[PDB]
Parts: sequence; structure tokens; C-alpha cells
Amino acid sequence: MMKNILAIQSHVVYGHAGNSAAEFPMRRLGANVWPLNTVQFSNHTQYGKWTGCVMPPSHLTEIVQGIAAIDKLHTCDAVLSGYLGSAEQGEHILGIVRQVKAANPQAKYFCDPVMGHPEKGCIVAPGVAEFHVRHGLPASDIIAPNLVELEILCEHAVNNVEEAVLAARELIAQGPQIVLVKHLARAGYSRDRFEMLLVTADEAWHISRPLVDFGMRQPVGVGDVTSGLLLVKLLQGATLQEALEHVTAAVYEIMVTTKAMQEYELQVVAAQDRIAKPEHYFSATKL
Amino acid sequence: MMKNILAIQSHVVYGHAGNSAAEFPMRRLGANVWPLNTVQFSNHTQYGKWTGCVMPPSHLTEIVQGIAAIDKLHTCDAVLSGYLGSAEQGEHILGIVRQVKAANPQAKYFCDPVMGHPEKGCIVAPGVAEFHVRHGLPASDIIAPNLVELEILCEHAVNNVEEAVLAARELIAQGPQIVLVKHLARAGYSRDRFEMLLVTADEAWHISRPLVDFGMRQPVGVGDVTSGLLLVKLLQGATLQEALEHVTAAVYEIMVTTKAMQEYELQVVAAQDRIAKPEHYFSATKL
Ligand SMILES: *C(=O)c1c(CO)cnc(C)c1O
Ligand SMILES: Cc1ncc(CO)c(C=O)c1O
Repeated sequence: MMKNILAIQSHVVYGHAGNSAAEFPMRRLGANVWPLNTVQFSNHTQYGKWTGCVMPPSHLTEIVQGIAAIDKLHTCDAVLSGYLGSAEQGEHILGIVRQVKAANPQAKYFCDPVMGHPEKGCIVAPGVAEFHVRHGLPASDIIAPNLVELEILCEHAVNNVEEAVLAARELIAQGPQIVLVKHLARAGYSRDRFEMLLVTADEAWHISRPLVDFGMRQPVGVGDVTSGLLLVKLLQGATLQEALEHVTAAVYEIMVTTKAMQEYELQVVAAQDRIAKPEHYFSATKL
Repeated sequence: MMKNILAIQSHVVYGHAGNSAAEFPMRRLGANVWPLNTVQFSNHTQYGKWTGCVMPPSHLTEIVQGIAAIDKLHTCDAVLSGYLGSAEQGEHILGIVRQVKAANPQAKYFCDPVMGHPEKGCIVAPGVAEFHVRHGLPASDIIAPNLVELEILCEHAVNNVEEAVLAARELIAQGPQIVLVKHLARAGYSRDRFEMLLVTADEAWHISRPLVDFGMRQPVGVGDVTSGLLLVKLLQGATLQEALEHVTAAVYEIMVTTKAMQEYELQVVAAQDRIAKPEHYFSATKL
């Protein structure tokens, strides 16, 4: 009884980012992924250049009508969206979630509010952030912002774990039942490691792993993998703790392989056996 | 060094066919796949209906210009083409193959001349067939036609295994060094078995496996998976016999899992472990 996820995000022909980074790892974990690509780019934006195009918003709507047309929309367990090529796609993606839920009221909407962080190298189109803030957030059942996005969504700064657990709950209040702060940064207990947070209304778990020295060029996609894998674990019945721990270790595995190979692109394929069964163990802490 | 394959063929959001059928198994076997999708369809054409779009020919070329721009083309080890959305995509693909070859002279063009049966089978645009006999064939280093495609490519009927090895070699005289007759059908020893042929100027190998009964609804993508895995096997050093034995066993596992699950869509994900490590053994015969 495999889980089916309609993942609506970017696709790069060369390299990994969005669906190009998330799809394979998710399938290696035994889940089905229906990749509805939002763009088809030659490579990701951190290169400072890339060719390709943005799928028109109406194309995305037309794709799902086709899936409904063959009577399969009801088999979808979740809709995950991530990097959008334009703000107008957002609106159609919400119509999609509405249709998916009409066909399956248990389907969940997983919103990874990928906003543009030009300094880190991620280029996102204008209007996309406002979309997450005013429409995406309220419509989501699960949301996964990094620290910056958290601030943009709750509309105020966050400077520690306590404030993060609080800010997350401000979002939960607006709709999502689960919040994944996929990168605490300065707001974590230690800024010398990688920290994440998985918060619900009644509970909150903390996890961390070591930062991997990549210098002036961190590999794109860590957060897309993290989001993809988390949705997969939860849909499969993993507890909040189990989900967080497996996901943290698997990503670290991809991390070390990528660095060992002296590669800039996340090595999701080479590290595949350790995504399924990672060898490193990282402990979560219930706050 | 992990092998890199630029695969130019279809993408379906729901289901498996083209890159959506071949990509996962290829990566599962440890190769990288750069998927340059020739279309983004809701499902495969054999449902009798679908939505989505064809990528414009120029789109295929600009994507590759993009990969060249970041200086990565030279890492491409092979260009694989399969289902094309239009006849003009073919021309651009041959431009792509020359570009990849100028950057990496050892790179190979693998042509799976999908011509379809636009009536009772696979729905392919008019003129694609013509592109294959005219250009695909002579530009290709490896070509994998099924029985109908072979007859069309050599311009004559083929009625048994020996005429097939013969027709394959008439193609080799036109350009490729390797021919995979991906399904012998009526031209094999028996129609009660799935047969294939891997042929070169000096040798030829025949292999068979049991048929898997799906009634009237025959799963799509078996040929796409077979070609991709053969390319991966060959690029990573397998002998003709090794390549053929592994690909035949692996595809068979996918088929038995598809049947056991009573699925119409090739279960390339459910059977992933038996793709890398098949539990069935099929012996190839050197003619
Ligand atoms: C044939 O149904 C088909 C192929 C051939 O495997 C590849 N892509 C698509 C979309 C279709 O329909
Ligand atoms: C194309 C593309 N898609 C997704 C992301 C990050 O989720 C990036 C980050 O740079 C990107 O460039």
C-alpha cells in the first residue's frame, strides 16, 4: 500500500534541486512520486546562469485534470509544493490541492515555502514569498520554512529555539498542524552545527547534525530532500521522532558523500543505500 | 567515475513511460541521468487520453546550451533518445549529439527509435518514424528497435531470429556498432516467450524469459526501461552477455511485481531491489 505524492516543484536537467533532488531519494524510500515540474531549467540558479522555461500556471491545472480524467486523483495521499517559477503558479497549486482534497479528504498539503535567498544563491521570482505568506500558509497542513522564511511567515524576527517553537505555533494557528523549521541557524542552541525543529500544537522535537564544510558554495537541494523525505516518513506512519531522525541521518549521508567526491551537486544517487539505511545515528530531543 | 546519461524522451506526471519509467531504475543501478523531458504529460498515451504539453524543439537545444555554459557537457557519457514529442525534436537532438560529442568524443548516442502504433498502441507524432530511418539510424552508435521498428529501419520484413541478426547487421553498416532488438515478437523462436537480441558486427546473443500475462491491458514502458538499463550496463563496463542477462532479469522482476500488484503501471519503484539484484536467472545464448 505505497504512498503517492504529487510533488509540484522545479526540475533541473543537469544536477539536483527541487524534484530533481527530491524525487529519487523519496522513491528509494518506497514511495511513489508524481513529479509535476514547475520549470525545466538546464541547471539550478546558484550557478548564476541557466536556460529553460517556467511551466505556465494553467499547464499545472491541466495536468491534474488529466490525472482526474483517468480516475486516479483519489489515490494521491499528499500534495507537496516547493520552488515555484512564478507567483501565479501558487494560485493554481491551491486549486489543485482543493481538487485533490475533493477526491481524497485525507490528502495533506505539504508546503515548502521556498523563498529567494540571493546571498545563499537561490533565485526565486517576485511575488512568490507574498503568496506563501498570504495564501500558501493558511492552506497548508504541513509547512517547512528555513529560519528566514519563518520570520517572513510569522512576520517577525526569531532569535532562539524558544522563539522558533513559538513562531512555529503562530503558523500552526493559521492552519498547518505540523511545522518543520528546516534550518534554525543563528536561532539554534549551537550555531556550530545543523539544527532543525519539528513542532505541533502539543509537542516539539529538536535535532541536529554536523555542518559540512563546503566553503563558498553550499550544495543546493538539502531542504528539498529534507522536505520530501519527511513527508514520506510521516505518510508511512513514522512517529514525529522516527521521521526526524531518519531524515536527518539520510541527508547527512548524502552530505558526506557529496563532499568526499569533491562534488558541488548533491550526490543523491551515489549515497542511495545510506538514504534507505543510513549508517550515522543522530538523536532527537523532545523539548 | 559514476556514468552520466543525457536522456531525451517523455515525462509523465502520473505513471511510468519514457524518462518516467527509465530514470529511477537507471539511477537505482548507480548511474546519473540528466532528464531532458520532450513533453510533460498527465499520463502515457495508451490510456487513450492525456493532457500536458510537448516541449518546443528549440527548448531542447537551449537546455543543452545551458549545460555547456556551466562547462558540464564534457562529463556527459551518452545521449539517449526515446519517445519524441515531434518530428523536429529529432533534428535538434542530432545537434545535441554533435555538441556533446565535440565536448566528449567518447560519448555515445543511443537511439531507441520509438515509432508507436498510433491506433492500438503508443501514440507518436507523424514524421518521427521518418526521422529515425533518415537520421536517427545513421547518427546512432547503439540502436534498440523492436520488431516493427527493425523492419522499418532495414526496409524489409524479418521473419525469424537469423533474418533479425541479419537485418541488425544491415543497420550496423549504416552506422551503429551495437543493435538491441528489444522484442522479437513473431520473429523469435516462440511467441510464448519474451525474446531479445543484442547484435554487433562480430557476434550476436539471443535471450528469452517467460511472458507475464496482463490480459488486454499490457503495461507501458518495458522498452524504455530495457534500453536505459542496457545503456547503463554497457557504459559501466559490462560485457554484451552480462549487460543482456542483467537487463533481461531486471525487467522481468519489474513485470512480476507489476502483475502481483495487479497494476497497469509498471511498478519500477516497488521492484527496485530486484532491479539491482534480480532473483531470477536468464541465460543468454551466443549465436
Ligand atoms: C507509449 O505509450 C509512450 C512511450 C513509449 O514507451 C513514451 N512516452 C509516452 C508519453 C508514451 O505514451
Ligand atoms: C531551480 C531551483 N529549484 C529549487 C531550489 C531550492 O529548493 C533552488 C535553489 O537554488 C533552485 O535554483
